Amino acid sequence: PQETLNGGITDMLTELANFEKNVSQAIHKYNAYRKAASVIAKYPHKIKSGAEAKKLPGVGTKIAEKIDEFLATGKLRKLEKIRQDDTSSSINFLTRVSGIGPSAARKFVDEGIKTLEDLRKNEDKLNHHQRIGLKYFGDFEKRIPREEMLQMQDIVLNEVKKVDSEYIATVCGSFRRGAESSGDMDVLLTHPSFTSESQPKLLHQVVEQLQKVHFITDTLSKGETKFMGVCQLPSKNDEKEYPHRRIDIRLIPKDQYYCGVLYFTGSDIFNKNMRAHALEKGFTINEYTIRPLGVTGVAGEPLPVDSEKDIFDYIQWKYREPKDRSE
DNA sequence: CCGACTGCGCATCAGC
DNA sequence: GCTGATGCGC
DNA sequence: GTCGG
Ligand SMILES: Nc1ncnc2c1ncn2[C@H]1C[C@H](O)[C@@H](COP(=O)(O)OP(=O)(O)C(Cl)(Cl)P(=O)(O)O)O1
Ligand SMILES: [Mg+2]
Ligand code: NA
Ligand code: NA
Ligand code: NA
Repeated sequence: PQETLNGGITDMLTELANFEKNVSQAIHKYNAYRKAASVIAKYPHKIKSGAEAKKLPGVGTKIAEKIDEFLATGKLRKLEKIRQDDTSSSINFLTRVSGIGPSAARKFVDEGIKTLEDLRKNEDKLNHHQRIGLKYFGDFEKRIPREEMLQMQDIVLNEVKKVDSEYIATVCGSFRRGAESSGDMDVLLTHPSFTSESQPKLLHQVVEQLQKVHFITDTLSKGETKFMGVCQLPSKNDEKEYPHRRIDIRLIPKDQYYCGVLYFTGSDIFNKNMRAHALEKGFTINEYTIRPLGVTGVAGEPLPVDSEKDIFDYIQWKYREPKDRSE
């Protein structure tokens, strides 16, 4: 695991993953490419043959021969064809706009709309999310210094307590994994009257306060238990203005905080691997519970697990501190 | 051969 | 008006 | 695409 050790191969595989997910709409081939890329990135030798990478789990016949052509030529003809393709590469660029998924991108590129500027000229064709994602295209691709994360944590934690002092609020994602910067802010919220009982306005009246102090600036999706939006650091003096940042708030049964904070921590590829091999041991994890798989695919009742892990040694795994879960 | 593949809330689409 | 499906991004 | 029934 030393980045440049096989970065060429994993670059190519990540670039293929993206083409599959954005252009072919083959979310399974995408996941397969992402899994081959990940395992190879952890592998502690430099691959010199597709047959050597083939021994790894998740590398198969087709990827092995893509490794050989890459090794032998420096290039992948499929990739270089794909990158040169004005329709494929437009669709790929469009999906970088929050809210423009792969189906939207195709529909836009089909009707001639290929650039951000094409998009601005056609805002009637855009739902609410897409205009916001287009409004803030550059900002949403910037990183958030951990120091700005902490200032965002102050505002969130301050304004949350102002509403109701038995709210707990927990900033998860890469932040809680110690990351020196983050892509967005992930806030986990629990309140004692949300368990198996309930009154469901707990999220709304927290969003509203954060809007009232002008921290939250836009709304991408808002529900009973999940808010997705935009939020900005207040600025001072004649300062440059901070960028607009993506924030999600997720409100979990307090009874199920542990599964919630594990999922939201996560990382995302780490969750995919932990759940996948929770399956191998006949358990299923989600943000809520951990359940056994009975004779075949059961659930019925889960245990209200009491510890910050146990989730973790139920699946015969040695505890990975959040620093060690960006994997 | 063939199907499973990590898991899910909200917005919007499809349809009655 | 409703229910149920799909796209989308966690 | 890969893996396993
Ligand atoms: N497909 C998924 N499956 C399971 N869990 C997921 C998935 N996607 C997201 N999560 C969980 C896990 C994920 O950790 C959490 C927050 O999602 P972010 O997209 O913000 O992930 P991140 O780690 O914060 C990041 Cl490295 Cl992208 P940053 O934006 O900080 O740079 O939601
Ligand atoms: Mg994050
Ligand atoms: Na193998
Ligand atoms: Na997008
Ligand atoms: Na997020």
